[PDB]
Amino acid sequence: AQFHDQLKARLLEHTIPTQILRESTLAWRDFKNTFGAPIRDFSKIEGHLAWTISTAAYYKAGGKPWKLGPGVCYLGLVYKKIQNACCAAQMFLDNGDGTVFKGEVGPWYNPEKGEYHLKPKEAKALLTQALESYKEQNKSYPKEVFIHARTRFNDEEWNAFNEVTPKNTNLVGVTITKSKPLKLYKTEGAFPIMRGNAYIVDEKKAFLWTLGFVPKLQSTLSMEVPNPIFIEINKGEAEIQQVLKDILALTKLNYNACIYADGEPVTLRFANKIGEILTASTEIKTPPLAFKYYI
Amino acid sequence: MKELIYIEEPSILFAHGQKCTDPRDGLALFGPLNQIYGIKSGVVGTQKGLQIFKSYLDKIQKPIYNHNNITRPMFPGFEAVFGCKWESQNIVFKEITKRTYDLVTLFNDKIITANKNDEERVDVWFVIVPE
Amino acid sequence: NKIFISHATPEDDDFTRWLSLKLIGLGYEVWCDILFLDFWSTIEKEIRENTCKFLIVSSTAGNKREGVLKELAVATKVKKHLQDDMFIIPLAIDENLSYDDINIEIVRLNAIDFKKSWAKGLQDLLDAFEKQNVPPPDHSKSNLLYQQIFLHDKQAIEKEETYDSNWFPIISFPNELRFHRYDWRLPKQFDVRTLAFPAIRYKEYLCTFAWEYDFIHQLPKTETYNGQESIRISTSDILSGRYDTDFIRNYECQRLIVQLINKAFELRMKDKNVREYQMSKTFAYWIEKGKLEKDKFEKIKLVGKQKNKYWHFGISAAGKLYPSPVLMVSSHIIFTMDGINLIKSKSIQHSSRRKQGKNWWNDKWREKLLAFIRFLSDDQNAIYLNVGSEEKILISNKPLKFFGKMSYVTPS
Amino acid sequence: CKFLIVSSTAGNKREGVLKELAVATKVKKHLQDDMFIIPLAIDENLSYDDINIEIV
RNA sequence: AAACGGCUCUAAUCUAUUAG
DNA sequence: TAATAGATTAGAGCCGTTTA
Ligand SMILES: [Mg+2]
Repeated sequence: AQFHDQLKARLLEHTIPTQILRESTLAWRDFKNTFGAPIRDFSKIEGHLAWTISTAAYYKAGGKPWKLGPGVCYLGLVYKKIQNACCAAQMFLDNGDGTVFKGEVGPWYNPEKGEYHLKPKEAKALLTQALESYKEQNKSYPKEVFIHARTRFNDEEWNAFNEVTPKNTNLVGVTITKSKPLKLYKTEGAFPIMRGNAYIVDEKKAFLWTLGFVPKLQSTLSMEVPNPIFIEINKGEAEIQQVLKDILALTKLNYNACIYADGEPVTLRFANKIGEILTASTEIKTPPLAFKYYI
Repeated sequence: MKELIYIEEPSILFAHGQKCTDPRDGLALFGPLNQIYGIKSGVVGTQKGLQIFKSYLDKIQKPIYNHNNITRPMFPGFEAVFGCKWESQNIVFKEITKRTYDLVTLFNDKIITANKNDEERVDVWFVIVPE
Repeated sequence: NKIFISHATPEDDDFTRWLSLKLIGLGYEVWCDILFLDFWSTIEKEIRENTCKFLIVSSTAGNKREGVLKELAVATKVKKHLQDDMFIIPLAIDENLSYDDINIEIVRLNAIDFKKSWAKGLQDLLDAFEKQNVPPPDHSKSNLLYQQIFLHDKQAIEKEETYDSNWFPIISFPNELRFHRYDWRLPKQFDVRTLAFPAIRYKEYLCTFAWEYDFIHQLPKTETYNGQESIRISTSDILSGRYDTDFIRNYECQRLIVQLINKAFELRMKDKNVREYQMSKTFAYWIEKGKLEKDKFEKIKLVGKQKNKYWHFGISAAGKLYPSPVLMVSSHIIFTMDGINLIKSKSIQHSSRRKQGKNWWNDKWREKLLAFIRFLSDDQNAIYLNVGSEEKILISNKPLKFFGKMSYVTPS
Repeated sequence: CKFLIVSSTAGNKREGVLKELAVATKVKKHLQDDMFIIPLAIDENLSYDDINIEIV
């Protein structure tokens, strides 16, 4: 089970960008089921397979495939069960207009079994690390810090966040929950709801279809009926429409895949991946912090 | 009859400042932002794994087709899209021939010895894991 | 100063589109039929009047079609006219077609190899008619051309669309929620979930919307109990959050109401002639085979057959009150061998569900969910929940409806 | 059975003869015989170049 | 572990209450 | 400590490749 994560972790100390490919992936036809068609039928997606592998290989070799289109540091943070470990992934725009998307590492440990929240010290450490990274990349503190996670934030950890952020900087806490049961269909067409539609419930909570039918691709990013992601602004002050726009933008930077877009903001997904990598093996002091060593 | 708002599709930048929504179509049309000159591919795995990776890297050069080319675009070919060379004849090979720990250790120490001792540079190591 | 590209349109559409878009990117005026949304006279005018190069794509289907052959013929006539040997540049792209079996009219020309690494072929084309003096690069033109014709056929349009959801609103609640002071009439070790009406053990009280004398058949000590001991709480204040007292908080009271809704709907399916199967967190309710006319409700199939197994559409209900009083039914597929007996193994059920949902899409899912909910309904536009002898929970048959100002043209 | 098209300077680009030739090639494709349409070139000024694609 | 999804399964925690 | 819910959360597998 844990070959990929352990292998990627043990190479973190001596930073070596690596890509794991299975023989059943590169040459899927050779491996049948002893009865017929191969285990991994990639015939319909062979071009897509080549696309994705090529994109991954170009990214891990120091290539920047596509950018995004300021002053906002998007901090997607995710907890992993082990004690729980919080691992972040930051993305922001510099004065050079080149999106910086590396991921904040050095996971912060909450010893409580089921508390998917940070203690004040760990929260201060995480926010200081993110703010200092933004300052060193941009020569100034961020105008907004868009902290988002798959969990809600308690008052004490958000109070630590607010105590540790400097002045004239506003931070907004966003919870993106998947598989919330709102299967919203289309009574007219035979195809699912077009991607990008958002059901704004209140000023702080809403549903978003980051995935679904796209006119440009003339089909769906997802089988069946799309599952909307629930965006709740449980902490901070921000417009719900702006938050939805930002989440849709973050759904674009999946450099691990060559797909039009993914159902979740990519900061959360990449933070999850580096969290698996970190928690796979022993502790690493100042881990590499660049995605090509994790994804 | 609750209002469903629309959020405009964000455009991801590409080479020459050309913005397109689809990463695949934008990559094929214009290309990546920065021009790495090539991939010094390094491969750790079995000889059969090396053969499989080399055959697939040969196939990558020629354009390949999806079954439905409009729902999911074609791959023009690695040099056609990215503008950098990734041939299969320029591969640094590392032959191989609690179980999880030692199985990871095999590929791991192969990679570390190759990155440490070997003179030939590798930009990214393609671990061809058997099945 | 145009670069004419001739090809077999359906077979070589992708290659021609890529090459033409690139060439327009580098700053070369390019003419192709797939780049334009009679026509043949325009083709002749462009070929004879102001084209510099004539590229012909040479796949195995680009040499046996009449149209490509005759544009190549007019091209060679113009080639002999200009007295320029550099007019017709073949572009062989197919591995199956060798440098033999190729048309006489194009057999003698020096082709450019696109068989491998289209980038090398494009580089050969570029350094070919760069020193061949064929007449600034502006990739924005290529992006625009990609958007106008390759993209405009399908895009986001200002079209109104209407949507059915998973959310079925709760039309009406029982007005008063009743806590019963059941010290000794209710055994402490008795399970309140098997009571004939939904019941929670809250603060030693018996949370229910039901009257104090419903729990008689299986709880006979509860008779002769004073109704003043019961605390009756306005459900409207619970929903609006007005009721927040030291006795009971608003959120926990709403949690009790949601537990009541879920349990009552569970017993409703218990009496609704619908079978149940155990999921991880909830129960899935599906119709057995043969319990519907031609395996259909109205005109929507809810039970069918695939590869010696049978599938039953199933629903799993759970209420919530945050946006409004409304439950969210969930759509599942439950598999069986003979349609009446369940498959015990869960992995085979999962594989069968992933097989069956492969061909199901928005229309099928929505029609099956709506058919199921209208099937369980007693009232024409509502479903009854027996939470009290005189009190009931009304669930709207029509789920919450939505509408959007932007949509797409449905391809079919 | 056969379709002889006059191929003079005026008779190879006029609209009516062009449409008749177009439907002629359509029925030729339907009949699957290459021995259908016959151009009769009569005009000294009109060379074998500059002639219509559909008959070239 | 090319990948993204749809599901299926399991566990934990926080609340409120009841029995230890 | 055990239980009964509802709400949040997290982990695993597992199948299909997005109706032309
Ligand atoms: Mg990957």
